[PDB]
Amino acid sequence: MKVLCYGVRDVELPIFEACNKEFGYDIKCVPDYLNTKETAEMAAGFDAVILRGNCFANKQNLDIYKKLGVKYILTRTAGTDHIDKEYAKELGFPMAFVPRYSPNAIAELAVTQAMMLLRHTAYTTSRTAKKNFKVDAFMFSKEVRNCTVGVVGLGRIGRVAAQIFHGMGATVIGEDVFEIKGIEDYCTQVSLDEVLEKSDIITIHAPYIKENGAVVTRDFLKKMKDGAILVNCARGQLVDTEAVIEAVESGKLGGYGCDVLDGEASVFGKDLEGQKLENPLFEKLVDLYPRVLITPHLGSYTDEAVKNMVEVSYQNLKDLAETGDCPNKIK
Repeated sequence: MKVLCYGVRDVELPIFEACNKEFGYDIKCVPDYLNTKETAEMAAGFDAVILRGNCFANKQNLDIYKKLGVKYILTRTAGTDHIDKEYAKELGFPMAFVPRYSPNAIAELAVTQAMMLLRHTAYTTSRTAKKNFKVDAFMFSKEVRNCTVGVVGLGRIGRVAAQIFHGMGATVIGEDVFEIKGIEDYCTQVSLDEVLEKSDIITIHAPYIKENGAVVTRDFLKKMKDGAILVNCARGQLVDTEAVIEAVESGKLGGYGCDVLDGEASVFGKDLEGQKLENPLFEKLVDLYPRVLITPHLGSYTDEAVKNMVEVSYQNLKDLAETGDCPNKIK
């Protein structure tokens, strides 16, 4: 079984190899993502591809895969919007994804951003890096053990974020569209309005539902505590970026941390130092550092998460090859 793996970072190579010990696949890893015709043509000779984010399995590239006789299309991700699933089905491609991997990978990043803001360590160290060791009023901080933390979205990631903040001593509350059972030892489930009213820190872990639109709107922000912290390591489209910028400029938000942005593909992964950013919202967000912190979608960039993503993907391929089916088959 010959498997082409796209978007393979050199740091990921040992994981692809180690996880392959129990599978024996004939793997090839390339750094290229799936975009141009020529990236799709790289799959000549291969039985399966393992895509990741930003690997566009669109009509053009799926037609090329069919012509080339690719049998299985996998993505090592929880997200599948980069694949045109309806067209893939029309062409008969069996596909699989990775709905579940390290929730702590994302949750710890959310927590670390939140603390960098709550305890003003990004602000402080941005200053000391420049030999400014002065102490100012903005630097004065709360303790997270004396805070209420609000989790918006109590899925797998959200629950782990709540557990972690609870373990640091916070009082945690949270909101979800459904009744979330078994969280009572670490989180009280309440209304969104109660989360907004009471939270010193808010972290977003809800799914993006296109018909709902952004969850973090002007009206969401308006109900928050002045000086509260907001963190979005979920999805860019959950927040109205402009509205957040305005809440940071007004002081409604003490700080904003994000690992994702609405339109992030224009900047993430690129070194644009010295350039005017094409999206003026992104230019503003960068200018607001260190009261806005941006990480380029690293929430799943841990050793455990990547191991999980690669190992589930290998298992998914084996399931598909042996049975035509898999627990994570894209529906």
